[PDB]
Amino acid sequence: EMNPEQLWETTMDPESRRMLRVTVKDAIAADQLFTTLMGDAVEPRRAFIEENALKAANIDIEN
DNA sequence: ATAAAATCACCCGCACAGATTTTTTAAAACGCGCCACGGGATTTTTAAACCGGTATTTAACGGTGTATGAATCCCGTTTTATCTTCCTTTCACTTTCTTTCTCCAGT
Repeated sequence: EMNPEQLWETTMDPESRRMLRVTVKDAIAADQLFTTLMGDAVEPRRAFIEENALKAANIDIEN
């Protein structure tokens, strides 16, 4: 849906683009997270979705 | 360049039918041993053949009235003879990669 010049000047020009470089911090945690999210089991994924999304959003700090 | 008509891959949960894969179990087998059973040589007893005779019990024979066996006509069942096929295989050809041989401009 974008014109080529817009795409160039917004994403592909090395002088005016911003990107992210992917790095790995801890190997143990990453494997567990990948297994939980992309694995065949359903219950751990549902529990993880419920904990982070349904909860942990009603922040009771107000500061 | 305008019209007419078509086709396929993946993501997300859940329930179930079907296809491997271990795991357990009952049957078959092997080695060793002993005593239950059958062979051989005497005693004993009884099953059946044999004479009677008598008293029944069966089968062959002569009428009636059916039930069935061989023949005919079909249609689903299984065999056998008869076509096409995909993987194995090499193999001559082609292509593509690697090393070598010069040219050759520059100093």
